[PDB]
Amino acid sequence: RSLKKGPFIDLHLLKKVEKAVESGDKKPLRTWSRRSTIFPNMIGLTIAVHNGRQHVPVFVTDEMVGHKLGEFAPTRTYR
Amino acid sequence: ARIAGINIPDHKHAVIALTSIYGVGKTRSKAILAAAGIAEDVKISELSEGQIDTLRDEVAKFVVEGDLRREISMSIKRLMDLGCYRGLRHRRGLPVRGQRTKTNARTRKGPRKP
Amino acid sequence: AKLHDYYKDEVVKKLMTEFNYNSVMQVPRVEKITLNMGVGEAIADKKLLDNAAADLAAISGQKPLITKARKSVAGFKIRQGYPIGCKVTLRGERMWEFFERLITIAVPRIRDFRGLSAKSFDGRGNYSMGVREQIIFPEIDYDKVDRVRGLDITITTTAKSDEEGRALLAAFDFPFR
Amino acid sequence: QVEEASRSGKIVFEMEDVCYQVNGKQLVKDFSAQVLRGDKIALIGPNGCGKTTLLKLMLGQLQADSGRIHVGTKLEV
Amino acid sequence: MKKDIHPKYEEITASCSCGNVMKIRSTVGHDLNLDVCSKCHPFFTGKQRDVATGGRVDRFNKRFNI
RNA sequence: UUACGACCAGGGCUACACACGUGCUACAAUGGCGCAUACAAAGAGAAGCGACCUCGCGAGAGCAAGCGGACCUCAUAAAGUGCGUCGUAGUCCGGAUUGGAGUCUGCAACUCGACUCCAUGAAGUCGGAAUCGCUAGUAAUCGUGGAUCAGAAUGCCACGG
RNA sequence: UCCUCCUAAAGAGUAACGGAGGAGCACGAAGGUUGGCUAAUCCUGGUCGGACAUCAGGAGGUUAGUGCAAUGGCAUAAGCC
Ligand SMILES: Nc1ncnc2c1ncn2[C@@H]1O[C@H](COP(=O)(O)OP(=O)(O)OP(=O)(O)O)[C@@H](O)[C@H]1O
Ligand SMILES: [Mg+2]
Ligand SMILES: [Mg+2]
Ligand SMILES: [Mg+2]
Ligand SMILES: [Mg+2]
Ligand SMILES: [Mg+2]
Ligand SMILES: [Mg+2]
Ligand SMILES: [Mg+2]
Ligand SMILES: [Mg+2]
Ligand SMILES: [Mg+2]
Ligand SMILES: [Mg+2]
Ligand SMILES: [Mg+2]
Ligand SMILES: [Mg+2]
Ligand SMILES: [Mg+2]
Repeated sequence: RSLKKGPFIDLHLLKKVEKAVESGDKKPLRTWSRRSTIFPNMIGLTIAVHNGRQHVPVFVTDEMVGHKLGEFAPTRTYR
Repeated sequence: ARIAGINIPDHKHAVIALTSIYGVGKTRSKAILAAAGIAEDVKISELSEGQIDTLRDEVAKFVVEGDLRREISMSIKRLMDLGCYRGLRHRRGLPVRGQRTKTNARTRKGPRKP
Repeated sequence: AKLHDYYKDEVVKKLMTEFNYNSVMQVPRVEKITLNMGVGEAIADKKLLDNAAADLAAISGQKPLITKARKSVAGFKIRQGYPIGCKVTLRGERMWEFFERLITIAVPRIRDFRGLSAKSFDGRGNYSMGVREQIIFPEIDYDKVDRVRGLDITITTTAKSDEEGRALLAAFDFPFR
Repeated sequence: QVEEASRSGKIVFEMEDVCYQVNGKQLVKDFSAQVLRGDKIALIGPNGCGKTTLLKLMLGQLQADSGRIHVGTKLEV
Repeated sequence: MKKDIHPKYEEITASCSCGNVMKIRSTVGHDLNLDVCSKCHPFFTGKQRDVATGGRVDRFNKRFNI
């Protein structure tokens, strides 16, 4: 959907992803970049994604590797 | 006149009776008939039984009526369990392709309610 | 028929050697194929049973026996004596002759076929089955039809328990999942 | 009070070139007519002129000698 | 049998489209040159082809070429 | 007026039991789909318009001349006409809604873009009380263009048949 | 006025403005015979189809039925065809 070559992701994220494998399981990653996708070497890592006011947590599974962090955090509330 | 699921429609041109299959439109029908070499104008009720064979052989190389629904229903089921935005709209019955919700979107909801 | 001549010597030996049977009768035998549909909605029209009865008669070459309401039930809005379904019980060659055509030229026309369910057993080694559509048989024209009538087929066997009931059908190439 | 049902197809009966004749005399000779939805038609004429048999052709009770009849598509007669 | 209250019993030739010549007795009153039979059983090819839903990483790998 | 000002990132203005306004596509045969074939006006273009060629089923991708423009590009106009199929069906009408693949603009397309391919094929079979526009190249119908603009029109402003 | 049960004291009968319900009919088959048959209810399995419809096999053994009350009966059926 983005484009054939070069899926587009963030810098400060991926650098902070490659350390959470260096230092294993730790505190949830408070992150804001909903515009970055997910990657295979991310599984087992909880990312506290910004919904707009706060940091809803996740627990990434395999199938969420071709997607972006954003849709895993609903923006508004209802009923 | 029996094809993958069923060919009820006889008495009609071949490029249209073939569209009754769940998985063949006006376009795939041309490709199938061109692959077989049957003139598009033929009427199924006059097609020879040696050519209906050639008709059946084609739809075996394309996902068709039967397994397509399990392919689709699982994909929707996969997203629904995922809790994504695409999943969470399916579980509630709301538009998923970024359409309006203030006034329109009667296809997804249904008739009105006071 | 064309399946009985097979069973009398082959399926016997495929089970006598399997289940450790010293007698040609400790092995089970399949004795009848009951078959019926409950039309149910014939309250609106009797033609919904007059024409439906000709469907079992068009599958089994036997005129069906209409069944009736055993006890009045208020919820379904029926009382005793309504004709609410036809029934056919097959025995002998017509049992085997129909048994041949069902597992050969009727099963492979089920829409969305992914094997045959195996857990549908009643603790004594009997099989029950549904089809959800009657056009899967080569005796329905698609032009004499007005509804989507289904069936219930209950193979009734003399096996003493379920776990060998599979063996009786498996030895006939029954597409168990 | 009547029991209305879903609307039938826009064409109820269509018969053209239909010509049915009893042994002696002709009852209908080369008919060509159409009956549309919501059209109210009165058959009138003399005695024994084929009014009852004309309806029989429409419902297919007895077969036309020629010309063919096509019936509506969601009819509840 | 109760002497002609049952419909006809015609011996028909189940002539399958891909060989598999057969022979039966049915209440059709008409022959049939039909499609697949139990010998031409698509019970296994579609059984193993059930492995088509699952995995998302494997699709990513081809899509990744940067 | 050490915050009713200033900077940053994420979200919202795109919600949804419903009600109203204005428009678009239609419910088909004065038509839909195919094949070849016609007759215009007006306008825009330099971190722009983009040939020809090649490749891609298609959006388009590569190379790439020309034009500050009566010079070159957008620019193939569509209704029309000639032949063929459809024979009144929820249809070869309807093109909504969902599932896959993709192309681009843009640091970034999930919340929230447009377009393309394959598939799917929903209401809808002329609309209650009631109400609107219009007097001649007008009404009705057909396409074209422009501004805003990186991308984004069923609107607006123009132009012809 | 007539029928059934209790009071009514283990034969019959036995009262009260004592305690509870019914009848004023129906049926040319719902009668006579000759054949044949056996329910309720729950569990398990099965298309729609469900708490309850039709179907299959298990437990159970008359807890069912009887043209209409209650009592007594009824499988040799007095029930069903
Ligand atoms: N079964 C039959 N066999 C032979 N002739 C018949 C039959 N039925 C009708 N006819 C003849 O067909 C003709 C038309 O008969 P039909 O019943 O259609 O009459 P009709 O036009 O309806 O008249 P009417 O108003 O007198 O009933 C008559 O000549 C009649 O005698
Ligand atoms: Mg706004
Ligand atoms: Mg928008
Ligand atoms: Mg179309
Ligand atoms: Mg399409
Ligand atoms: Mg509808
Ligand atoms: Mg219509
Ligand atoms: Mg723009
Ligand atoms: Mg512009
Ligand atoms: Mg006494
Ligand atoms: Mg005494
Ligand atoms: Mg009696
Ligand atoms: Mg007796
Ligand atoms: Mg008696």
